[PDB]
Amino acid sequence: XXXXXXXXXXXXXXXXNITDLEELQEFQGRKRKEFEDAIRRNRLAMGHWMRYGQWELDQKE
Amino acid sequence: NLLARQFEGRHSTGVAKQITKQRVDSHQDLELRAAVMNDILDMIPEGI
Amino acid sequence: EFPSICERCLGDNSYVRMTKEPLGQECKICSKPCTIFRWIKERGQKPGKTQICVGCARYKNCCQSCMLDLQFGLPIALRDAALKLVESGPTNDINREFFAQNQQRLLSNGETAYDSQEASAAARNLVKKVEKREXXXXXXXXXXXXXXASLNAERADYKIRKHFEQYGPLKSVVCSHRAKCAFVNFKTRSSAEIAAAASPDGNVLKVQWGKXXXXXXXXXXXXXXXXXXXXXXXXXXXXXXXXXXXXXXXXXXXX
Amino acid sequence: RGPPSPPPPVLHSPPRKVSAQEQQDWQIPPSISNWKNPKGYTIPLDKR
Amino acid sequence: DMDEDEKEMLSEARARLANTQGKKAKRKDREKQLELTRRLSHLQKRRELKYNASIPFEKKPAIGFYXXXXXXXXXXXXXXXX
RNA sequence: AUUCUCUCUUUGCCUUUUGGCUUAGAUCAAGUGUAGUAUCUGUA
RNA sequence: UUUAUACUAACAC
RNA sequence: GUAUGUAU
Ligand SMILES: [Zn+2]
Repeated sequence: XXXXXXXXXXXXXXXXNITDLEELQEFQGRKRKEFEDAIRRNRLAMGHWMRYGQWELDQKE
Repeated sequence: NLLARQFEGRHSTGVAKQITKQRVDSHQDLELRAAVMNDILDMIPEGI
Repeated sequence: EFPSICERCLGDNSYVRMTKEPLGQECKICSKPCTIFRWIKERGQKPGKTQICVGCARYKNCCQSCMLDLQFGLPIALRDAALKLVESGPTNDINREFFAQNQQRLLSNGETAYDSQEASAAARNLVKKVEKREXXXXXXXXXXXXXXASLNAERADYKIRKHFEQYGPLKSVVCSHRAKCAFVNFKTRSSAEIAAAASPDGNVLKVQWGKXXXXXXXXXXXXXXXXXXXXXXXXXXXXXXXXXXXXXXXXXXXX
Repeated sequence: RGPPSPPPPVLHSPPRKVSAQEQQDWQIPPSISNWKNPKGYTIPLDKR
Repeated sequence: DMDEDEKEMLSEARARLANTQGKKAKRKDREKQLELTRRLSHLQKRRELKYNASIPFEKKPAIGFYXXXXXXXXXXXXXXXX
């Protein structure tokens, strides 16, 4: 019962929008805060950078 | 000195911490773990 | 190294005594330490004072006190909205610090001037842009209500004030654009009676004798009066509006 | 602080050829501790 | 008792191995769960009752080599996207 | 003959391993009992 | 009414 | 139940 003491933990852990024009800008604003913070945490870290642009084109351009 | 603090506030985060005994063991390492971050960068060839 | 300062504030005199003070107020826009320049204009006038740092009044281009643009003489906000030349837009507490610092970063390194030919071309263009844009049954039913001082002006406010005030002493005037009506109340009835007959069928009118949910009901009454004016000049919505027009008169008569 | 003065041309010497054996000879096996193995990340006893 | 106590430790061990999050992970996710749950009640109040301002830091493209027509089409597209 | 998608076989690529540093940084599972509240289980 | 868990604990020996 | 922050 050695390999079964590990696999039994995984299966136990395994089992365990938007309206208006105004309310979207709130949603859109908070995601900007999110992104800007992750830049301050890491000056360089291009994953956070690249993402941030992609996200803005789809919304605005 | 205290008045200038009271009509300005404290300057930008930095200035200089000036070691002391409490933070010598820490700051020793920090340098070693950035002089291996040097020597590797240069030991690794031009595209690996 | 005297300041920007226009000709307009320095004043009537040729000779002018004025005092610098190397670190007074940090600039309003810029939000950084600068020099205050004080002077008097006239005999018993309260003395002037520069409100901006030169770094800014370079970029913005105005009298470091008056803030009236040097070329024209109109305010700086008024200028940026209408002419839309440099197209600046922070208007915040903190962003306006950096934005305006960023333009001081721009102009100091590469001297990008304020071109006055292209500026004047914007004005003469804006000038031309302005010009291109630019009864018996009543009086009987009216007299029946008069026997049993306010005129309903059916079918702008300043002109409604101008044309009615010249026909008597006014008590008060109203308007609603969505309503598309204005209740002109006179001080006397002799004036309101006279103004009724004078302003009947006149341009600038149906001049009678007066009597979320509120927004949608008034906006519905706007579409009703719009089709009512359009039809008289010349179908289901017209019939549905007629049913709503009949329902309002029944509520008015009953109440 | 503001953004720096835009960078210059890099003008490197031409990149040397690498080969697939060289890029395998710099293979770095992730090391694992006797002591400091925080979080979870279970590892079998035949990899120790 | 002895059979029962063996089965207890065998279940406690399955909890230890399973989760490594720590105090800070559990308390940080509850803060998300509270904030998210708070909105869903707050947004329903809005329906019941019923950085953006000026860009963070501009950094202009580069220089006029070619570009005015490109900008003309871009302005009207944002209104359509709304 | 080319391009795109789906399926199978063989092979490649990783995220640093969950931020770092100290005397393994440091010590060792006798608690029980009552009262109240909340959740779950059974009784043509 | 019984059993378990946690919260009551800003308890008590 | 404070040290320490979140909302009006
Ligand atoms: Zn200034």
